[PDB]
Amino acid sequence: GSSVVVDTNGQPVSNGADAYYLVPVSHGHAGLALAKIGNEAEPRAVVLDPHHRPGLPVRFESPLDINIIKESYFLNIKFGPSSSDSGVWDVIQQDPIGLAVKVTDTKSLLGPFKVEKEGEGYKIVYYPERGQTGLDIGLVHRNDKYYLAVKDGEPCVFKIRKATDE
Amino acid sequence: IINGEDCSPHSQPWQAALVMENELFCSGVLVHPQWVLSAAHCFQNSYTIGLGLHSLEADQEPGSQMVEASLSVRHPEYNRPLLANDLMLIKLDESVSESDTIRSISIASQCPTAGNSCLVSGWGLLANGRMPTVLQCVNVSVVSEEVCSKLYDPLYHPSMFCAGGGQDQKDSCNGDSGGPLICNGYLQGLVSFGKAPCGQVGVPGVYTNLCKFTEWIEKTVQA
Ligand SMILES: [Cl-]
Ligand SMILES: [Cl-]
Repeated sequence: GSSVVVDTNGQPVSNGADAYYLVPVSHGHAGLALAKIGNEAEPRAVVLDPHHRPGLPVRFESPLDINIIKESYFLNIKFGPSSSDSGVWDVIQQDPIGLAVKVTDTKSLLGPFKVEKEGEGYKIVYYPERGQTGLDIGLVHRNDKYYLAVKDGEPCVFKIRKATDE
Repeated sequence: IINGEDCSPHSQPWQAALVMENELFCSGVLVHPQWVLSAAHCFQNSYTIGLGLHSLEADQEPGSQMVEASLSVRHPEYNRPLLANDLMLIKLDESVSESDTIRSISIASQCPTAGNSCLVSGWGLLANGRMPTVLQCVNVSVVSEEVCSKLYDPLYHPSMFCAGGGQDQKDSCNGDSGGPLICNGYLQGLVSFGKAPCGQVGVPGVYTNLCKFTEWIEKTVQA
């Protein structure tokens, strides 16, 4: 947990200041995007889209006054600029996906995610209630889409590429 | 440090730089010749610590020392509740010779006084989002426990206190973690956390309330 999260160049991932792509280690051809779920008219669910690579970049945020991220820190994860709080991830019950990753326009001081070493990269883990037990984020295939959703024991493994191409 | 200025060189000779592959990630405070106090969230299995610095280039800083440390002890209640009890003690591999540019500071025994103006120093981000070349200093004022709890409940815990939030937008920022807040001549706090972005009017930063830990610090150092 005291491990510092690093990018694909081996540099510490910054606290909010820089954006990064979550690149799947065995799905580098696909990338994060927003899609519709349920009956919703606006796309608010996060999917791994085979048509976008590297996909939408994220920022990892902790209220701590440090400019690196450790695996033990509770994080918010968000799309978009530091200055905007649209694009903030949360996990929301939504049939029939299950506990789906969705974007919201509000942000708690302490987010519910951690980034934890797994295999050749990192997994995203969701901690309901910011408690002790974490649930792995993996993929749920429904409606011809691969939604990011809780799939405990079957995480999607990512490497973290700094978004200097933009 | 947001909306501060360069420190008068070597005016904060207890300031410690914690560096990882030649880049600063936190600060700490020299409290005894062999001990540096910092935020527990800055914990690493080993450290390289810069003392006597102004710029972070030791090869341009006469009187500076870059020292190794292996042992550190997080407060046993760190992060229970979340973000609380945010302090650790780092034992240097060897005691340093104190000088006019490397010197310990006494810790406040009395708790913070609402309204009091204090000084915070560090090498963290400026208002423009860049890192400074030399240590920055700024004044921030202690806010009442009533205001701290109103803004931060349910995460406010008396191992914390709040300072800043002025119209002046003076604040600590990322990379200032673990550094000192000095009040009325004594170490009163460590930079801990805040609501982002830094330097918002009406939103003070949060500091570790060291007056609560003077016994644990003393016992740890003496053990
Ligand atoms: Cl790569
Ligand atoms: Cl429905």
